[PDB]
Amino acid sequence: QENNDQVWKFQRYFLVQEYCNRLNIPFPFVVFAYFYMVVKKCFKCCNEDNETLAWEGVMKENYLVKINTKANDNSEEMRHRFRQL
Amino acid sequence: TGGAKNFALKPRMRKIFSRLIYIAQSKGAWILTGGTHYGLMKYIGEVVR
Amino acid sequence: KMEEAGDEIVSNAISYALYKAFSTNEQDKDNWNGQLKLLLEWNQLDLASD
Amino acid sequence: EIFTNDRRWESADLQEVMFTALIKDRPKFVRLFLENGLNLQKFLTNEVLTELFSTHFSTLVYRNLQIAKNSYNDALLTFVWKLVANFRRTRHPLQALFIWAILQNKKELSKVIWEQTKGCTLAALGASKLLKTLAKVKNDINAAGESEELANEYETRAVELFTECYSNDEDLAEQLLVYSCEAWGGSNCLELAVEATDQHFIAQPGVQNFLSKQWYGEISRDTKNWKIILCLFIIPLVGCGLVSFRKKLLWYYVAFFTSPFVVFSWNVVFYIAFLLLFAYVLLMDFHSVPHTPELILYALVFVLFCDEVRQWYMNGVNYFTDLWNVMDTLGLFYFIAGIVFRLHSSNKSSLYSGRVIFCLDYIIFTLRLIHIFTVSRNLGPKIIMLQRMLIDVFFFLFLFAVWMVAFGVARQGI
Amino acid sequence: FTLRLIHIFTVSRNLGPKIIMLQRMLIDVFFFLFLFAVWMVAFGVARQGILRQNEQRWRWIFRSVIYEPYLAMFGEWITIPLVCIYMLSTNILLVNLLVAMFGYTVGIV
Amino acid sequence: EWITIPLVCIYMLSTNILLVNLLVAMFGYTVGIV
Amino acid sequence: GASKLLKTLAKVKNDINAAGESEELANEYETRAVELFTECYSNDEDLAE
Ligand SMILES: CC(C)CCC[C@@H](C)[C@H]1CC[C@H]2[C@@H]3CC=C4C[C@@H](OC(=O)CCC(=O)O)CC[C@]4(C)[C@H]3CC[C@]12C
Ligand SMILES: CC(C)CCC[C@@H](C)[C@H]1CC[C@H]2[C@@H]3CC=C4C[C@@H](OC(=O)CCC(=O)O)CC[C@]4(C)[C@H]3CC[C@]12C
Ligand SMILES: CC(C)CCC[C@@H](C)[C@H]1CC[C@H]2[C@@H]3CC=C4C[C@@H](OC(=O)CCC(=O)O)CC[C@]4(C)[C@H]3CC[C@]12C
Repeated sequence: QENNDQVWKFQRYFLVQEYCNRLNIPFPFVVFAYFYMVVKKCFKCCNEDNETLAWEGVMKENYLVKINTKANDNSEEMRHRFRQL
Repeated sequence: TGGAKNFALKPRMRKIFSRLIYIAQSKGAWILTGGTHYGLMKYIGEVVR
Repeated sequence: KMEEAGDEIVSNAISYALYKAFSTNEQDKDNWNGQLKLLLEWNQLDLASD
Repeated sequence: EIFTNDRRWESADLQEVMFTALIKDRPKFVRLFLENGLNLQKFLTNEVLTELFSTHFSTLVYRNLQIAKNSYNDALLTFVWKLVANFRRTRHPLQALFIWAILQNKKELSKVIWEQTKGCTLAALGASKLLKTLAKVKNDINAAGESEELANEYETRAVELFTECYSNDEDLAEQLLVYSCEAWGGSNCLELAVEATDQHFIAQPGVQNFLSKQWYGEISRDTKNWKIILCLFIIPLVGCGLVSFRKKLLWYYVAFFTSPFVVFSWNVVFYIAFLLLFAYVLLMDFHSVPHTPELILYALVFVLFCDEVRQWYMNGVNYFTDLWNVMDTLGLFYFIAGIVFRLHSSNKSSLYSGRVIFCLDYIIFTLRLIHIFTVSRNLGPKIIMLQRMLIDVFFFLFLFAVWMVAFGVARQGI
Repeated sequence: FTLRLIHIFTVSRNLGPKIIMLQRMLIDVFFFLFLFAVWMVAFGVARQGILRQNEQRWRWIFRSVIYEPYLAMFGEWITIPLVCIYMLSTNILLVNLLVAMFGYTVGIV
Repeated sequence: EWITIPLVCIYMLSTNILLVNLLVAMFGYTVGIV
Repeated sequence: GASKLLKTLAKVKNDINAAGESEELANEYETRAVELFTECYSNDEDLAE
């Protein structure tokens, strides 16, 4: 009962990605593409990324801060104040 | 702050300074510091970046 | 204060300090409009109510 | 006491203390040192990493990894085994240290290293994959279960990070999702998650939205299906602006026809037309000499055979795992029998037999079309059930067959 | 008209918690039925080619290719592949029917 | 002559109704069970 | 009416963030209206109808 939602989404992913990986040329002319690839298969055979990684690290820092404060905010008792008193 | 070259990166201080930088960004304020690479100003520069 | 460790504390302290500075100095709360605007800008509900 | 402002720290000669704490599995002390001290990138060196991998690596884990390679070899597992062998004898020392921590199951140390890692989500997915494939190996249940639990924890952590990032930004998050490998594992985050079968990561609103957008391509999403189909049937009309676009007439038409949705619709329509032509030819054909429509049917069959060969090349032996792909290939080869039989003008028995081969192959082509229809309609929560149910049914059918024979045997004797 | 009366009866009796299931189930069934139809034609087509090789009439061909299998149901080496394809088609139709039977259960929350 | 097509259509319709009635009768209790 | 408007806006999907936030707000408003109407119905019968 718990895992039904994710399993079918996983299956939908697998089918959609598998079909998308295939060429998207109209079927009647698809052959042409293959022929072209064959040439490439025979004739040929014979900063920004750092910025994105830094942004991802910033989001990681935010997530770490959030998870760290979640544990502190979970407690509904302020034992520090009682100890100070 | 952080006159000594050694600065403690405590979670409380880091969170406080991040909140301060966020507040400054919200109002578009001017942050005046010393500009030295070593110390608390390094944390300020990293948070600005 | 050391005890205060919750979120959104720097803004509250800065707003309180600015309000204290504006209270005694200048017009000395001569016009309520200016103090109300200053307090509204930083969203300090408790001081505004009190 | 020791860490204080008064006691100024050079933070350059602390390498030995970090090494001792690291080897003795002291995660809190490692975090404290990293809070204010050296740089993990600078400290790491080839000699230190080699010593860590050689002297202090437990033999039990090495044997488990060798068994994993021998039995459950994978694209990432072979790479990690090569890395381990190289170090035992774009450097990415952080990734190597993270893998070293993971293999010995140092949860807190691995967490700290991941926090310090430049690329986190990809590293988390790779860790999940490696831990799951190690858990598949079963020499002792304790480690096999602990590794699986750690893999699940890392997978859910990556899921949380990625969903938070997706909430933050849209285009940058999508761009990062498909970031090319930096020699970490030779694959991106998406394929790495696919191999490890991370249901939670794939079962995410952002990933599903990205997949839908890709499945539409450059054509506007949520433009409604009936408009798309009407434009497909009336090609000039899409130039009139009936169908919007995500973001020049030649570009518009090329994008419209390159969308995999429109491609699939066109393929289905063309298959229906081919089946209709097959039906027409079946009842209208001259034994002595075939006509042009028969040659057109032959050309279309050749195109289908080329597509089948492409599918074979792309998929491999796993292609034949599904019974329906096997049936399609068998029918395509079966059609060649009728083609050969038609090659003989004389031997009217052979001509009739070949006609019967074509006649029977038409039915299996119809069944293939029926299967594509059934899959298309049930592409939702029911889909898994369907496929599972399907296989079960076939077994029973097979069982039924192996009973009939016996009965027939007995009947014969009677 | 009798079928319409039957439908009003069925709706009247099941106007309760089951109603949604009913309607959902109903549509599923029809699809399978439609599917079944689009199979018969093909079979009939093949059957025609097997039996009435010589036929050159539009209307006669149309009738024989459409409603010969329905009449049949109402009433050398081929055997092995024929039974194999029969098993395959029966598999498809049976799984379609069974899916239609449990269609609503998975979606129910 | 022409009866065959409408006859089979109505046969399909009636079979649909009867089959859905039977199937509903089969799962009738499941939904109501608490 | 707010529930209707927010739901029909959520049907539109240009960015998932707003599309989901609007749907959540619509659900919250719908349940608030449900609570108000059931309380009112408990209060009076004919006037509520
Ligand atoms: C006599 C002939 C010309 C009528 C057929 C007209 C076409 C418009 C029909 C034939 C096959 C149909 C398609 C079969 C499969 C799909 C994909 C389907 O979407 C999916 O791929 C999966 C999700 C889902 O819709 O359930 C939406 C309808 C579509 C285009 C169907 C709608 C219209 C199509 C292309
Ligand atoms: C030896 C020759 C003459 C018989 C060939 C006919 C086949 C159709 C029979 C032979 C062995 C049978 C199979 C033996 C094992 C299995 C796997 C079984 O499913 C599973 O056990 C788990 C598979 C999964 O879920 O991944 C379903 C039936 C199948 C294909 C059986 C169904 C029909 C098979 C392929
Ligand atoms: C082209 C001519 C010769 C065939 C006309 C016979 C119809 C009875 C066929 C043609 C298209 C078929 C439909 C294609 C799509 C659908 C929707 C499908 O249900 C859904 O996909 C979701 C609908 C919903 O739940 O609201 C059920 C079958 C139905 C009506 C199919 C069943 C039977 C239909 C109407």
